[PDB]
Formats: sequence, structure tokens, C-alpha cells
Amino acid sequence: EKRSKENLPWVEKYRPETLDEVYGQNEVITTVRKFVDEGKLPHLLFYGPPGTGKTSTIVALAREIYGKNYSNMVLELNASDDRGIDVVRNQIKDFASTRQIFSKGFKLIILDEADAMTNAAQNALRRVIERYTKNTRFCVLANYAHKLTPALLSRCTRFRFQPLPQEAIERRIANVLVHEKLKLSPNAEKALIELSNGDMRRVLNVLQSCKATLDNPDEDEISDDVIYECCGAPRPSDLKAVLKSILEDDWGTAHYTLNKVRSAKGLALIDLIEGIVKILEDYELQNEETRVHLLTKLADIEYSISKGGNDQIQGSAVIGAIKASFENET
Amino acid sequence: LPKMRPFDRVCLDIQFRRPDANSIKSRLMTIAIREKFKLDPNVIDRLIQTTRGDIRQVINLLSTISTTTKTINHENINEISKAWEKNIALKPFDIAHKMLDGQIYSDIGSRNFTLNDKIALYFDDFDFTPLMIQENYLSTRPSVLKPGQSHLEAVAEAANCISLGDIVEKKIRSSEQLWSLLPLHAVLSSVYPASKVAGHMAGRINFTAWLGQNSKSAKYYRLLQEIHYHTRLGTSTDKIGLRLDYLPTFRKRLLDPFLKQGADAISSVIEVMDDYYLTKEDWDSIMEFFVGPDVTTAIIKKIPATVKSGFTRKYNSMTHPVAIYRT
Amino acid sequence: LAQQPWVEKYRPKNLDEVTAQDHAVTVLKKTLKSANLPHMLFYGPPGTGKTSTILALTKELYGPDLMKSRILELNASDERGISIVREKVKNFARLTVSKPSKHDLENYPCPPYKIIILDEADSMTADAQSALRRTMETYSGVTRFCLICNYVTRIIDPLASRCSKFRFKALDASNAIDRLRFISEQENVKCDDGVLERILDISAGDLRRGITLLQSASKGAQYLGDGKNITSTQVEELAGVVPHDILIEIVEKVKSGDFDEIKKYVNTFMKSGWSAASVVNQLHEYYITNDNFDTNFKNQISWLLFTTDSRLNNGTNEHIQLLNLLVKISQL
Amino acid sequence: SLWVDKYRPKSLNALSHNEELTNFLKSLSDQPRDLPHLLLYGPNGTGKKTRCMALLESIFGPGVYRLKIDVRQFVTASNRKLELNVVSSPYHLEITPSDMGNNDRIVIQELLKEVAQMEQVDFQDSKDGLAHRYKCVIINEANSLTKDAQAALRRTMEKYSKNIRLIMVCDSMSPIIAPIKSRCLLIRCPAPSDSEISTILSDVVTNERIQLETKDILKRIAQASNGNLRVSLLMLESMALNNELALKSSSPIIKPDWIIVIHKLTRKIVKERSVNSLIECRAVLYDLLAHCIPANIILKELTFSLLDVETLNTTNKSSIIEYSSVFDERLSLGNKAIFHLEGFIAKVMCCL
Amino acid sequence: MLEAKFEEASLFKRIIDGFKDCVQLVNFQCKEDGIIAQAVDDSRVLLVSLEIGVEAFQEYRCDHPVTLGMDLTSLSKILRCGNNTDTLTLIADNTPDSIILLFEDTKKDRIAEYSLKLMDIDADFLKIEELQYDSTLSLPSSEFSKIVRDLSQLSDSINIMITKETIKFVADGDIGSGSVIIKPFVDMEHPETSIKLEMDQPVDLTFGAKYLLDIIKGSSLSDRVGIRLSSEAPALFQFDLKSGFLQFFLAPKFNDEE
Amino acid sequence: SMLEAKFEEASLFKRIIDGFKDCVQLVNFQCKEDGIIAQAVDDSRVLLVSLEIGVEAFQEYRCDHPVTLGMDLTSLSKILRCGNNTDTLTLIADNTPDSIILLFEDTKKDRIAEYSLKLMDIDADFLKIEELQYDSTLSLPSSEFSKIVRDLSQLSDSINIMITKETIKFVADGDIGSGSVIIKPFVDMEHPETSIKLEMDQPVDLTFGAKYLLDIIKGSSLSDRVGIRLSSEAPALFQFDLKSGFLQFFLAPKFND
DNA sequence: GGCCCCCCCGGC
Ligand SMILES: Nc1ncnc2c1ncn2[C@@H]1O[C@H](COP(=O)(O)OP(=O)(O)OP(O)(O)=S)[C@@H](O)[C@H]1O
Ligand SMILES: Nc1ncnc2c1ncn2[C@@H]1O[C@H](COP(=O)(O)OP(=O)(O)OP(O)(O)=S)[C@@H](O)[C@H]1O
Ligand SMILES: Nc1nc2c(ncn2[C@@H]2O[C@H](COP(=O)(O)OP(=O)(O)O)[C@@H](O)[C@H]2O)c(=O)[nH]1
Ligand SMILES: [Mg+2]
Ligand SMILES: [Mg+2]
Repeated sequence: EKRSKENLPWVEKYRPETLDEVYGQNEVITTVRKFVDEGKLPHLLFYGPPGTGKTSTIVALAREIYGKNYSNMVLELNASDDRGIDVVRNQIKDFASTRQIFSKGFKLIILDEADAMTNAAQNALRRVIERYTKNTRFCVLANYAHKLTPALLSRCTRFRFQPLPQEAIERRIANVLVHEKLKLSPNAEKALIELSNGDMRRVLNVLQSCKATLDNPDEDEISDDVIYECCGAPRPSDLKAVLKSILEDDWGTAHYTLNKVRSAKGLALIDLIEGIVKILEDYELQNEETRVHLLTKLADIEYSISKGGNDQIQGSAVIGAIKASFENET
Repeated sequence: LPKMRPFDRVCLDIQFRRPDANSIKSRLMTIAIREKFKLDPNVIDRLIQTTRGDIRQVINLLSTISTTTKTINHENINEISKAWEKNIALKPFDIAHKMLDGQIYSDIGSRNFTLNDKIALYFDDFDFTPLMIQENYLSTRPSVLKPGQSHLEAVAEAANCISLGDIVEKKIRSSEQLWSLLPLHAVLSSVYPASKVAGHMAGRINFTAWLGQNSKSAKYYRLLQEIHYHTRLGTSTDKIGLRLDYLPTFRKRLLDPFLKQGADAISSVIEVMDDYYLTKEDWDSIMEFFVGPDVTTAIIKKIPATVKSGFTRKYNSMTHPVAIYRT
Repeated sequence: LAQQPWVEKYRPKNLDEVTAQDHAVTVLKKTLKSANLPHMLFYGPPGTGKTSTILALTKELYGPDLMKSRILELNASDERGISIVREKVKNFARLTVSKPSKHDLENYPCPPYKIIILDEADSMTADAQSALRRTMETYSGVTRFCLICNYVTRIIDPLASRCSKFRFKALDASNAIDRLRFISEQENVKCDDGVLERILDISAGDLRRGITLLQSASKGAQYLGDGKNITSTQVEELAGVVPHDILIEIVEKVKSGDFDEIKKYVNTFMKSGWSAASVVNQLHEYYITNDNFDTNFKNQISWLLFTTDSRLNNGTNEHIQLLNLLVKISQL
Repeated sequence: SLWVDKYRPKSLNALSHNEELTNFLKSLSDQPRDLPHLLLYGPNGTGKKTRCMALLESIFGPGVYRLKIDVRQFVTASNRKLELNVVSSPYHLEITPSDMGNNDRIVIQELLKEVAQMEQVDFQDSKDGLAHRYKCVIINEANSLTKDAQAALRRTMEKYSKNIRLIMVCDSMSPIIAPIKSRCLLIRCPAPSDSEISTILSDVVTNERIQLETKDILKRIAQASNGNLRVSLLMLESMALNNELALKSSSPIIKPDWIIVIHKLTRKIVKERSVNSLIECRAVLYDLLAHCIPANIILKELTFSLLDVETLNTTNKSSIIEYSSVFDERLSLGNKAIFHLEGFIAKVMCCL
Repeated sequence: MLEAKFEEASLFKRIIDGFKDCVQLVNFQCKEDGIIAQAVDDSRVLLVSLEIGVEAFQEYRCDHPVTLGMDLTSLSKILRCGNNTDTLTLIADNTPDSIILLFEDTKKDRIAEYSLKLMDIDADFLKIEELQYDSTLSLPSSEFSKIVRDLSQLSDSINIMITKETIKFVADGDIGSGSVIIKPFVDMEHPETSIKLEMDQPVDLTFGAKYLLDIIKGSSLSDRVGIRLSSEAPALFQFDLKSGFLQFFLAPKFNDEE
Repeated sequence: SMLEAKFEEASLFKRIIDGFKDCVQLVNFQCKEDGIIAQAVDDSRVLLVSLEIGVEAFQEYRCDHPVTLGMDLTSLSKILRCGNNTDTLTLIADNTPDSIILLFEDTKKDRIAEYSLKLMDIDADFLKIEELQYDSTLSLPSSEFSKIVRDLSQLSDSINIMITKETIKFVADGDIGSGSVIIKPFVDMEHPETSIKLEMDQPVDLTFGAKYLLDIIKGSSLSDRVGIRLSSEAPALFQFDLKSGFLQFFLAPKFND
């Protein structure tokens, strides 16, 4: 890095350095701590969605096992590096079959993002794993399990990283506020959690954007309005009004309301559709085909939007689909 | 295999067939007697049916089974036959014949030949199976037609599924290289379309003709491009426009006057060629494009040989301009 | 200069010329004094000012001297395969920052990192994209990444999570009129009231198209040499907008319901060269905004128009799609 | 030389139809220094290329019509040597990248950037020998380019705006992506009217000494062209050559072979609806496709000939047009043309 | 009717090899004064001029000027099969569809005469009117090779700057930057390794790796080069012949920042 | 300039650079008043290369403050190849340098070549890895070691070194066969350069890879004698003494199982 | 020993 850590992005500035700074994975953290505290550390397969803390967890585990000079005693290979059949055959085999250099210890290999590896390399790694197990251990981090061969999966103990719970995100937010001397309104916190979807990177990015948006962070408190302005996401009140107008009001006034709501803050149609879907998922419908039509038509509209096209036609289609689906209620 | 093509007519071809169950009965009984294990003759044929003409494989089977089991009778023949079944990938013709059979798609057949089995059959040769299915799905007598459904409706549904499978295949071989969709292409190209017209073939199975048509179309496009870039300096149009609109008018000037004035139209044809930088090979290519009732093969053949010889001599007796240099 | 198109001549040079993207421009300006610029993912509709915004930010951050040595820009016109990403991008990111000169350190903030701008990132393959996940994280302290795309769904989830998302809003008459008016005054273009608003409405969130239309109208007025103010009819003619009379005839033929007459009228209409997308948009506006139709008719026509637009967006024949849409509407 | 080519106008003042378009082109060419990128769209055979050449002649000198053809070599990722025929002029360049199929992107990433990244030597009409102007590149059939080529062009047309200018001619804007449309100035070229086509044909006849008893003769040719002018001129030439340079009131309209084949296919499908009929239609489709007949044109003509049948009813026509609309998108998203043409024919036969 | 008996056929072989890559179809006008040729690059960006005077040829005569568009690749194919020391001649006739290359020798046995087809190439009234070029100099070719091959591995630019008492080759790229300065240096015992340079105004022009690399591939023709740089005219690289020279007008690259 | 180091001959630096370019890729140089040190770790994390060059190897050397320079060995070798073998080489660096300048100057002529290599951000420490008291040490001519390594690497990819009472044994076990070479220490007073010395504290038996030994013996052109130090639970040390500095290869023995 | 080039799979 350059200068100091204050110039780093919040996503990288607040990267955990030890295992006790990882939140939302109490079971996995306790299990790995117990494993590394009594010498029985098996091969690990950390499977989870982005932003859960798998890389941070493995880095902290390596630091605890080896210490400050852990970078020179582990072999970290990721998608950014070339990992082919020849690499597995030569470099990984040599690392697993050779003693340590700086200090006595066992060999650790971290194959981050191994789901992007070829099948030949995965097949080759089987005997490398099963032959040098006495002095070497393997850790594989993945987001999609279908990319891993069954043979590789059989040789690794599986640990699943769940989406971050609400309390963990609140604790991390409180720590960040304490470090940055910032104040957050409770409604702003709830909106941040709602839009976070269990990813801490989104929390940090949105919080940094909100801090940058404030006129003076020293004596300004971030509110839900600030978060909505920074992210441009529709407000819940706007979504409720749009849904109400679509459901009860006629075509002309519903179209006018949708246009006015979208043009007031430059809202995007996809976010409105997502919010309407979330709101309607809790509706106690009396018929099934109505829900079927809603889901199918909204998925079609989302797919069409993903490829671009006329936005006004897409909004009219959304309104018409909702009206037609709710017509079946009778 | 195509690699054997050079050996087509340079060696005496000797073909060996799978030995019958009666040509090896005596040898196998002698082996059983010598090795002191009982081998019931009545179950011998199944062994060959299990090994499918492989004497070495059946000998190895006997050697392995006799290690701990000294009796080979009908009580355990089924187990060994099931355990030692040989799996060989079917050829494209065999794949098409089996996939277009209505027995496997019935309620009873489906429990024996499952969907996974059909997908594996497709995967035995995934580069030919869709073509064979698309070629041979119009020559069947379906036996799985739904009550009230006609053959034409099933054919239309199969064609729609084939089009969807073609779209999937195009997406598979794109820059993204989405090969994980190959199993889906198995259903949309081979299994599903065959499931609607499954039955008995109405005739011999024909190999796909799409490859030859594609090669011919590529050659025709190459000749059309050559002609278009040879006449680019004179015409204001593209190759598609040249083929659709210009070629009939050109025929009206480069072929018609040979059929009326005889050998006196050579000068005009040569003048047209010079004006449009056309050559004799370009003439042949252009006259070969026409289809329908405007075929020129018979007309060209009926032209007197003297006229053609004079035209060739005139063309070769003078200099002509060249449009593109070092083509 | 005078030898450049108005779209390029009036391209923003600094961050203060951005009109309707304040929600992100304010954050970018604050990053100048905060010096903690994160990885950015600029997404939005075409012609919103993303590349211009990033260029202005890089200029204001580094200076014309350090721009070349601190910026690495890769777009769809360069090979960006997995090997290129793994070698060239990795090497540039892992390099040390160029040493600023006292002049630059005096007149510019000179942040202690370099910027890699991956424009048109939506065209990169998933395998190539996956190679940057650790590259951005490992060298975040010396390098920052800017990914510009039009379709946010084309970016893999890990990269979107790593990057801070910035959505560029559409430029309509309510937020981009000031820039168009300023350009008109700078070029001394005389227009009637509502002409600029009509241009922006026709553009539908594309300021580049509006500027091009204004330039074409100014050229036509100058060639005319009459001094009269530019009207809206000429602007509509230059924008390929179907005349209202033709639309009235189209809807009357649709109401007639006869297949042969509709087919003949469509055959005659397609010889004028009108774009199918404009016709569909005008028909949608007329039918949706009309109060002479019931709920069911609008419910069906909305889906019909959506399907027609989706099919047309895939690059199909306009004649067949237009005829099918008109026939379907006539049977509603 | 053919009459369609010998009488092509070579200046903006020689145009004989769409006077408003001519005035717009003259206005654009009045101050060509700040001319933006241009995209011409309209029906085929109306004169878009002729108008582009006239505009270039207005901008530069008459020397834009001295053309040459050269060969360019390109190498793909597999060390495959590909040849491209480049039509060039001292003042402008012309390219048709679609001739290299999916490799068209290479032309965008290798050729265009080579011309736009640096200057040129102009030893004529100059004092220093270096060009003091921009170069106009005409990308013929922009609608045929792949999405990757257009994405590559997006930045090329912007970062070299004042060194290179692009004039792209196409018959339809549907395949064109939104960014390319935004970066281009749209120009619509309507097809000539019947009266203008008749006047042009009459001028050709009177300049070629062709006997014509009634002018209505030419009028029919116009109703047989459906707005196309090149087709009208070629049909007039063919009729004159087939009638001893004398058109009669009883002279029939000469149709191209592929149209007759499509008509045979249509009136065989209508008469007979069976699997064997579908096999024969497959053979006919193979014959049509093998001789450089685009699948989209075949589908369009088949659909519009089916809709012209006097025995079919409204429901049958609606089903046919719906199936044609679906299968046009299927063709646009597929590789094997027959795989979709057969499906369309089968659906049509089922619906009848 | 025309003959160009050469002192050395290797001289003509190197002359043709010096610009075979740049252009392939060039018109040769054979006047009593000598041979003249000027071909525009297919991209209309590089002009290959060339002229050989009557002095260079062992015995040159012509009765009527004739322009031959004969190919260059075929020229190399014909000349590659020949020996080293010979007296190539270019005999032709009144209406030549081919030119007979008489590969005469002092000995009566080592003769490899051939025939080369002629091809119609159009020629225009191109002009090379002189301009007040700011700088012009000449220096050996070995230094050119050692500099261009060195700088090409570091960048695609071989930028040339010519200042008073200084000649700078600059090449910056992703790996880094490299600059080599050559200065007036005269050796009394070895005059061949000397630079003859005259400049009027400072000049700097960026040139490309591929163009100069191709040019120095053909630099075996002349042991000395000629640089001519101006401010608004295409700078030209020349290779001196026995009595003429082979010029290369190469357009400088466009500068976007300035 | 801040750091200016002048070499007597460019070949002097070129030979040392070539001595370990084929085993490591990225190098880090620390320049101080005492001299220039560098440590490189290969990708497999098996071999470590430690080079030190003193001030006595430079004609003129000046370094006001410590300088850390990260470079790619391939790029440095390419740039050195671009330079000639008869010119004077100067290392030039400034405060907080973003690049390193290599200056090639010819005394006969007035030609000066200034190459610039962009520096690399490699944040790492040295850790001064060196065992205080090795189990056994030995010294022998480099040519003999290279010959033995090349001979025994043709039979197998692994070589075992045994140090025992007044004897050193190199054993290779392969598929086509096996080979053994035994050498006993001796002292010659008329060719001291050919003598072999050995001082042992405990017997040693360590296995190493053949490829790493083949790459290590490539530095035989920088010295006539090589010192091999073996110790249990410690990397094996291979030292080549230079005119005023030294080069060291630390090789981790293979796991025994 | 190192490039450079050509042929061939790619799902479970
Ligand atoms: N459990 C966590 N506790 C605190 N911060 C977290 C946690 N998980 C993620 N983060 C934060 O998000 C940043 C990125 O976490 P990562 O370790 O990169 O997630 P990841 O699971 O490795 O992402 P993938 O699966 O490779 S896309 C960290 O630097 C933390 O600042
Ligand atoms: N926010 C804006 N403010 C002022 N002018 C703008 C703005 N956005 C676009 N323009 C104008 O339109 C021209 C083109 O803007 P662009 O930067 O190319 O838009 P864009 O977002 O990059 O389009 P895409 O998504 O890459 S196709 C600019 O030179 C400006 O003249
Ligand atoms: N007399 C006259 N003929 C025209 C004019 N425009 C086009 N044409 C004729 O119509 C022919 C076809 O036009 P073309 O440029 O190919 O149209 P495009 O293929 O759609 O671009 C031309 O070769 C001309 O002969 C015009 O303005 N006046
Ligand atoms: Mg991670
Ligand atoms: Mg842009």
C-alpha cells in the first residue's frame, strides 16, 4: 500500500486480521479454532456466496497458525494466477513434498476461487492431497459447488458460510461508526440492512458513499433519505403508492403516478419491480394462477430489461401484467 | 474410420466376424474340464451374448469366476452376465435407429431405458446425433401419437424443439463456451423430438445431408464473393444484390445472344466482360448459380462446340484488363 | 475547436459540468480531499456521461502531466482475454506509482494510487472477469479499478460486490435542459419556445442524440439562410418521427379490422423508411394515453407491445413484426 | 455497361428523387469540417450508396470516384490467414467487414484503428505533403456486423472523432445496438415514388433509343418494383433485350428464378399438406439455400406469398404471420437456417 | 532497345530487398537518365521513392522512356537463384510482355539469365517538390540496427528528436523507457563510422516500431542512412545508392494530447 | 542523484544476474552504505537466493539513504542484454524512486544509453535466515560439484547427500538404475584450489530435488569453490564466494516418509 | 533445452 491505511477503501481498510473479528460465522469460527488449538486440522472446503468472509477467515487462520510471517510459509493460488495441469504437477507437488524454509511447521496451500480451475487439475490434485496429507493440508474456497469434481469434494470437509445475520452487520456498523466518528439513524440502519442482502462489502461501500455525501460529517447524522439519495433506490413509500395506484386506480392515473414517481428522483424500473415483488410476496392471495402469472410475467419483464429496450413500454407492461394477474382474484 | 481411406483399394480386405456360440463350445468345454470347474453348456450362449464375440473376454471371465466359484449353472449366470456386460458406444446410425424406436418411450420401455440412458446414448456421439435425428425424424410411422394427435402436428412440435436446440447449440459454441448446456442440448435436439415421432422406420436410415449442402453453399458464396469483387468497380450493390438482381440481367447479355446469333455474339460478350472485368471462369461461375426453370446446364451443353471453341480462341487471343492485382 | 462535432466539442472537462449526476459527482469531489477513492462500477443507459465523468475525475485528480503515467484505459477495441487480464492488468496494477513533480504536488492533490478504467466491461467474458477478483483486492493500496458498463447484469456478482455501484440517471427535459440551452447560446442557435424540450423528449435520456439533433437543425437553418427560428416540425422530421396524420391513418386501418387493407397499408408504409421502434413507441403512447379504450384492451395491448419490442430488440425484420403487431391489435 | 450503372448520378445536383433529402445533404456538405458520423437507413435499392457518393463528391473533389481494390491480410488467434478486399480512394475508404463473418471484429480492431491513430501522406493538392483533413470510411452493411465489432467501434468513433469519420449504410437499424445509434446522425432515405421511377425509366429509354408506344408500360415496371429502382432498371433492360429493343403492351413482367421457386413452394404447400410434401419442401429449401439465397429473404417472401393466397381466410393468415414473426426471431438467434424454415413450414401446414 | 548492365547484381538485389516489405507494386520509369520509381503505400501513408542514375550501371542505354509495372516479389524470386558476382542486364523489346534479365558473367559458364513477366500498374503524376526541411543528416546503419532492435522490445515508438549536437532515440512503454543519444563522432582511421549532420530548427517526431524495424531489415542495402525531418512535412528516411538513392516518406503519428 | 553505483565492467553485474535468473522471477534489492543486498523466493517456495555485493566491487558507490527496489529479473536481464559488454554500467536512483536508471557509457565514443525500468511494489522482509551452528560444513571445487550433480541427475530426479566420518556420499536412485559417488576429504599443498575440506558435528542424511540442484550449480561461473552446509531441521546452504560479496542458495530438503 | 505450430476434447 501507499502512505497509510486511511487511504484504503473501507472494504479493504476494515478487513479482519484475526479470527475474533469475523462476525456471523460463530459455528465455523469455533470449529476452526478448536481444530487449530489441538492439532487436528483436516482439509477444508469453504463454500459460500460473495461477501461472507471466507478469504478473511482463511487468512486469519493462517496468521494464527503461523504468525506474522505467514505469507512466506503458505502457498496461495487464486484465479488471478495460472493454475494448469503443469502447475499442479510441478509447483504444488514440490511445495507439498518439501520441508519448510524459515521455520519448522506443516505446509499450507490455499486454492482460493478453485471453482475456476480445469477438471484435469482437479483430477491431478487428488493424489497430491491423499499422498502428502501427513505434512500438508489443503483449503479450497468456492462460491459454486457444481464446478468442483465429486472426487475433490469427497476429500475435503465442507463448511458453509451463511449470509451475514442482522446482529453481525449491526455490530460491524457500530464498530465502523466508532472508528469513523459517525452517527446513523435507526431507520437508516434498517434500510442499510434491508438493501445489504447479507454482503458486508455493500455495507461498507454504501456507508462510505453516505459519509462522502454529508456536508459535514462532524455534526451530521445519516438518515434513510441520505442512503436512498446515494444508492438511488426507491423509497418504501413510493413503492407502496405505486402499487396502490396500480391495484385500485385506473390506467391513466396509474401511468401518471408511475411517471411522476420515476421522474421525481430518477428511479430505475428494475428496482421498482424488485420492490413490488418483495411487497407482493407477502400478499395472502386466494388463487394460485394469479401468483403464477405475476411471477412469470415479471420474470419475463426483468429478462427483457436486462437486454435493454424501451422503458415506457416496459413500465406499461408491468402495470398491465399486475392488473391482469390480480383480475383473476375476482 | 476416415483415416483408413488411403487403404481403400491397395490391400486385400479380410473381414473377421464375431464367432458363433457353436464354434467355441468344444474349446470352452475342454478348458472347463482341464481347469476342473463345472460349466453348464445350456448357459454358454449367454456368455458370448455378454462378451459379444470376444473370446479373450469370455476366457478372462471364466478364469476370474473359477477362482472362487467352481460351478457355472443357471443359478448364477444372470449375476455374472449383468456384472460383466460390455459397454460399447453405438454408431450414429445405430443411435438414430435406437432413439427413433417407440418401445423405449412406452410406459414399460421407459422403466428399462430411462431418460439418463437416452442422454448417454446421445452423448456417445454428440457431434452427429442431432443431425441424424433431424434427418431421419420425417421417415417414421409413430406409435406414441396422443389420442387425436396427427403425424403432422407431432412433426411440427419436433421441428420447433429442433429449432430451440439449434439456438441452444449456437449459444453453446459462442465466445462464452457454455459447454455446461450440453446435457440440455441432448433433450432439445435428440430426445424430445424423437419422443414425439418414435416408432418404426418407413425406410432405410439416411445419413445427414446437411454437411454436403453446407459445403456447396460455402463454395457458392466464395465464387459469388469473387465475382462481386471482380465487378465491384462497375456495379453499385452487394453480393446479395448481385445474385438476386444483377445475374439474370447479365445472363440476358452473356448467354442469350449465343443462342440467337450463334458465333456472331462473341464480340459483344467480350465487350461486356471487358466493361465488367469478367473472365471465363467468372462466366462459368455465374452461369452455374441459376436455379429453378432457368437452369443453364442443358442450354450450355446444347451450344455447338464450334461456337465455344471460337469464343475461347477469341478470349485467349487478346489482352483483358484486370480489376484486382495479386488476388 | 471548429473542426470537431458538437458532442465532442462540448464534452465535459471538469466535474462541475456534469448536470444530473450529482449523487455520484459529489462523492467523487469529496474523494479529492478524502483520498480514499474505492473501486467504482459506473452503470446506466447510453449517453449519460460515464466516460466523460471518469475522464474529468482523472484529470482533476492527476493533471495533464500525470494523466498518461497514472491511467491505464482498456475498452472493447482492445483484446481483453483471460491471458491479457492475467498478464498486462496484473503487471500494471502491481507496479509502483509514478513520482509526481513539485509542480503537480503543488497544484494537484496527486493521490497515491493509479487508476485502471475498464470501459465496456459488459463485453468481457466471465472467465476473464473472474481473474480480477484477487487482483483488485491485493493491490488496492496502489491501484484502483473503474468498470464502466451499460448492462449491470453482465458483471459477475463478485466484481459487483467488490466495486461500489454508481447508477447514472436518464437525462430528460427536467434535468438536462440547462446544458442544451447553454450549448445553444454558445452556438448562437435561435429556436422557438419548447423546441429544446421537444428535442430532449425525443432523445429519451440520451443527451448525445439531442446534441446531434440540435447540430443538424442548426446546420439546416444556416443553409436555409432565412433567419427564422427553428420550429418543432423540422426537428421531428430530422428525428425520424412519424407524422401524426400517418399515425391516425394507421389506427383507423387497425380499427377497420380488415386483414388485406392493413397488409396493403403496411406494405405502402414500409417504403418510406420509418423505423419500427419509433412506430411502436408512438402507438404505445397513443393507445395508453387514450381514454376511449377499456381496461382489458389496454391490458392486452401493453403485453402485445412489450412482446413486439422484445422481438424487435433482437434484430429481426421490421415489416413482419409491424404487420403482426397491427393484426393483433386489430383483433383486440 | 448496363443502363443501371451507366446512368448513375455522380453529383448531388444530378439526383432526380427525394429533393428534401438532397437539400438536407447539401446543407450537411455546406460546412463539412464539423460533419458528425452518419448512418443512412432505408429500403434497399433506393440510392443510399449513390447519395453517399454524391455527398463525398460534394465534400472532396470529383476525385472521389477514382477507386482501387487492394488485399489486406489478417491473423486470428489460431494463426489463420484471412484475406479482405478493401476498396479505397485517395479521399475515402470503403470496407465490408461482414465478409469475414464472426471475424469482422478484427477489421475494427486492426484496420480502422491503423487509419485513425495517425496521419496520411497527401502529395496532391497540398504544399507540405501531409493531409490537412479527415478521412471518410464507409462500412457497408453495418447491420450485418456482430455485436463485438460494434462494441469495439464505440470508442473508435469517439477518440478519433476529428481524424476519421464513419458513414454507415444499412437497410434496417434493428441489428444495430443503441450505443452505435447514439453515436451516429440518423438519415432516412425514403424509396422513390412511382412517378419518379417512371420519369427515370423514360429518360433511360429516350437516351437509349428504345421504342415505346405508351408510357404506361414503364408504370407497370414501377408497380412490379415495389419502390426499388435498381430492380426497375434491371427489369427494363431485360424486357428490352427480350423484346428486340421494343416493349409491347403484351410484354410480361420478368421475375427472377428464386421468386418463381418460392411461388412454386407456396402453391405446393397450400395444395398439399403432408409429411412427404414437407420432405419435398426440405429438398426445395436445400436447393434454394445452396445457391446464395439468404434465409431471411426466403422467409419474408414465403410469408408474403402465403398471405396473398385468395383461398385462405383471416384466421389462417393471422396464424401464418404469427408463426413467421416467431420464426424470424428464431432465425436471428440460430445458425441452421433450414432447422427453422422447416419448422415454420410445418407450423403453416398444420394451421391450414 | 534498353539495357542496364550492372556493375554488381548484388547491388540491385539489395536495392529491391530494401523496400519489398513496404510496397509490392511499384512503377519503374526507365529513362536515359536512369531508373525512377514512386509507389504509394496501400494505406496511403508511406511513399516509397527510388532512383538509380546512369553512373551506377556499368553500361546503361535507352532509346525511348518506358514505364514497367513489373512485380517485386517475382523480382526477388528471380534474383535469389543467381550467383554473387555478375553483371545483370535488363533487356526488353518494343512491346514487352516480359523482360529478359541477362545474368552475364566474366566467365562464359556461370550464366543464369532468366525472364520476368511484366504487369500493368497504373502510375500517377506524383510530386516530391522539395521543402525547407529543418534537419538532415547521414549516419551508418549498424547503429540503426543496434538501436531499433533494442528499443522495439521496450515500446512501439522509436521517437526521433534532432537537436543541436544531439540525436535522440526515445521509446517508452509498459516495461519502461529507453533513450539513446548519438552525437557527432569522427574517426580519422575509420571515416565510415561518422555522422554528417546539418540542422536549422529543432525537430521531434514520433515514429513506429514496425515501420522502422522493416526499414532496418532492408538497411543492408546502404551502409549509411539519411534522415530528413521537418515540422509540417512527412519526414523521410533515405538509403544512398551508388549514384541515386531510395527514399521513404513516412507520415508522423497523430498526437491527441497536443 | 541520490543513489549512484558505478561498476568497473558491466559484465561484472551481468554474470551475477545471470547466475540466478533461471530459478527466481521477482527480486528485491536493498541498497545501503555497506553494500547491496537482495533476496528472492521462487514460486514453489522451495529455493531462496540471497546475494550480497560490497562497495569494493564498485568503482564509485554513493548511497545516502537505504533504497528498496522491486524488479522483474526477466526485464532486468533483457535490459542488460540490450547493453553492451564493454561499456560502463551505472545504477542510478532518486528518493522514493518510481524507476531505476541503468546508464551505459562508452569511453571510446560519445554514446550514452539511459534505460529506465519501472520499479515494483514488493513489501517483504529478509528475516536473516542463517543457522548459527550447522551440523556439518564442507568446501570443494565448483566444477566437481557440477559434474557430480549432472551425472546423478541423469538417473533420477532426487539426490541424497550423506555426511559421515571422513566421507561424503551422493546417491541417486532411479528407474534405469542407481548411482553412488563417495569423496573423502584431503589436502593438497601444490593445488590448494582442488582440495576438499569437511568439518562435521553429527552425521547428516538429506534428500533434495535434482532440478533445484541443477539450477544451483549454474552459478559455478562466479567462483571456483563452493561451500555446502548441511544441518538437520534446517535448510541446506550452498555458498559461492564472490570478489567482495557472496551468493547463497537455501534449499529445503524433501520430507522423509 | 526453448519457441512455434497443429489437432483435439469440452456432460455426468
Ligand atoms: N464475517 C465478516 N466480518 C467482518 N467483515 C466481513 C466479513 N465478511 C466479509 N467482510 C468484509 O467484506 C470484506 C470482504 O470480505 P471477503 O473475505 O473478501 O469475502 P469472500 O467470501 O472471500 O468473497 P468471495 O466468496 O471470494 S467473492 C472484508 O474485508 C471485510 O471487510
Ligand atoms: N452528464 C452530461 N453532461 C454534459 N454532457 C453530457 C453528459 N452526458 C453526456 N453528455 C454529452 O454527450 C456526449 C457523450 O457523452 P458520453 O460520455 O459518451 O455518454 P456515455 O455514458 O459514456 O455513453 P455510453 O454508455 O458509453 S454508449 C458528451 O461529450 C457530452 O457532450
Ligand atoms: N436518375 C437517378 N437514378 C438513381 C438515383 N438514385 C439511385 N439511382 C439509381 O438506382 C441504382 C441503385 O441505387 P443504390 O445506390 O444501389 O441504392 P442502395 O443499394 O439502397 O444503397 C443506382 O445504381 C442508380 O442507377 C437518382 O437520384 N437519380
Ligand atoms: Mg475472497
Ligand atoms: Mg462512453
